[PDB]
Amino acid sequence: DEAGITGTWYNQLGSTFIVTAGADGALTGTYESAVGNAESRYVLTGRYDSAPATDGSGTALGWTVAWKNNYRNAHSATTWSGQYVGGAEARINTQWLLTSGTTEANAWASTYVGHDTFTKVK
Amino acid sequence: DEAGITGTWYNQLGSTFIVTAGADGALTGTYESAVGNAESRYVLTGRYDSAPATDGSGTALGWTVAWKNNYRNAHSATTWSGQYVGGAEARINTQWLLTSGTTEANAWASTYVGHDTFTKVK
Amino acid sequence: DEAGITGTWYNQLGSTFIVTAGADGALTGTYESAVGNAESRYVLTGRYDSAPATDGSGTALGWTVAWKNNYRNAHSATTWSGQYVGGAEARINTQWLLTSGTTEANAWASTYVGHDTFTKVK
Amino acid sequence: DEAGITGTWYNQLGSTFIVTAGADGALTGTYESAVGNAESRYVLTGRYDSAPATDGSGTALGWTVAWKNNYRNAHSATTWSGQYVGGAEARINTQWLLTSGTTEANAWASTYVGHDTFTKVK
Repeated sequence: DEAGITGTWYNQLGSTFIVTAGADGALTGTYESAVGNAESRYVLTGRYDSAPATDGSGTALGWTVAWKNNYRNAHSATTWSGQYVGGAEARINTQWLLTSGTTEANAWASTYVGHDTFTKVK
Repeated sequence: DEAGITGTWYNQLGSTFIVTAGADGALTGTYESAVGNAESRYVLTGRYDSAPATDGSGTALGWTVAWKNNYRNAHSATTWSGQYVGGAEARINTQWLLTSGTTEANAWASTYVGHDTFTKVK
Repeated sequence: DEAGITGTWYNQLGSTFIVTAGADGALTGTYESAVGNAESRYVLTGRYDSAPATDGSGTALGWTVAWKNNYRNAHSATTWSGQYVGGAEARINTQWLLTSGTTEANAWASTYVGHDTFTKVK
Repeated sequence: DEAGITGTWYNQLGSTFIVTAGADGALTGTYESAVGNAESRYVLTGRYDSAPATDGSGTALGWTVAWKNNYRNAHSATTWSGQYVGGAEARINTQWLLTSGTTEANAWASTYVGHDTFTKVK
C-alpha cells in the first residue's frame, strides 16, 4: 500500500492532499484546503498501518494539519482518521475533527466533526 | 508553548503520551495505551499551532498513532484533536477518532469516537 | 418543511427511515436498519426546527433509535444529527453516534461515529 | 432503570436536563442550556434501552433538542448519545452532535461534537 497511498489525492470539496507513505509507517506531505480560513499549502504528518490484513480489509491511517503557514494562522488543527481502499477506483474514506484554540468559556464549541472522501481524480 | 507541551503526559485511562514539540510546529514521540489491543510504545507524529493567540485561548494541536509496533498490529489508527491549556494544572483536552481497517460491508462500524484529558501528573 | 420532511427516506446502506414531522417540531416514526444487530422496525423520536431561516439554509433536525423491539435487543442507541435540504433531489445529511451499554472498563470503546445521507428514492 | 433515569440531571456546564423515562422506552422532558444561543427550556424527546443487560453494563439512551422555543431560534439541533450508569454516584455519560442549518457552501462546518457528563447533584 506504500505505492497505493503515495501521491496526490482530492476530496469532495476540491481540497488537495499530497502525501508520501514511508516504509516505517510515516505519512508526510502538504494539504491545501478549498474552504475555510486557509490559503496555499500546510504541513501534514501522520501514520498508517504498513502491514495491513490480507482479508480484503482497508488500511487504517490518519494525519494532522495545524492551520498555520507563512500566509495565515487559523489557530486550529484538523485530524483525519480513516482507511485506504485499493483498486481501480482507490479511495481514502475519512472522518475528521477540527479543533480551535478557545477560552475555557467557549471550549464546549471548540470542535467540528465531518467526513471527507479522497480519490486520485478530481 | 513549545516548553509547555514537550514532556510526559497521562490521560484518565492511565495511558502515557511522550511528546517533543518542534519550533517548526512538529509533534514527535511515543504513545503507550493502558487499554485495548496494545502493548508497549507506538510511534506518534502530529502538529501544533506554534504561534497561538495571546487572548488567553488554548493552543490547537493533533496527532496520530497507527497501532502497529514490533509486538502487535491492531490494524487501526487513532487521531487526537485538541487544545493545550497552560498554567499550574496544565491540560491537553482532546477528542479522538479510532478507525479500524474493515471490509466494505463493515465500513459503517469502522470508527469509534471518544475524549481524553491529559495532565502532567499521574 | 413539515410537508418536505414527512414520508419515507432511504440511506446509502439500504436502511428505511419512516417519519412524520409535527407542526410542534416533533419527529415520530420507525427505523429499519439494513446492517448490524437489527431486524424489522424500531421506534424513533426526535425534533426539527419548525421555523427555519429563509436565506437558503437547511433545516436542523435529529432523532434517536434505541435498538430494542419485540425481536432483538442490541443494548445500544443511535442518534442522528443533521439537516434537511429541500428541492428536486431532497436530502437529509446526517452524522450519527451509536452508543452501546458497556462496563466501566470498556466505556472508552462505547461509541461509534458515522454519517448517513437519506434520499426519497433508493 | 425507568426510576433511575427519571428526574432532574445537571452537566459540567450547569445545564439542566429534566426527563421522564416511559415503560415503553420513551424519554420526554425539557433541556435548559447554561451556554450558547439559548434561554429557558426547550422540548426534548428520545429513547432508552428499557431491558438492559444484567452483567453490570450501562443502559444505552439518546435524545434530541431543536434549539427553537417561544424566546429564540438558533436554527440548530443537538443529539446526545450515551449510557446511564446506576448507583450512589449515578451518571449519564454522553457524546453529542450539534448541527446548524447551513448553506451548501458552509455545510462542511455545520456540526460540532463534544461530551457532557450528567449527575443528580449540582
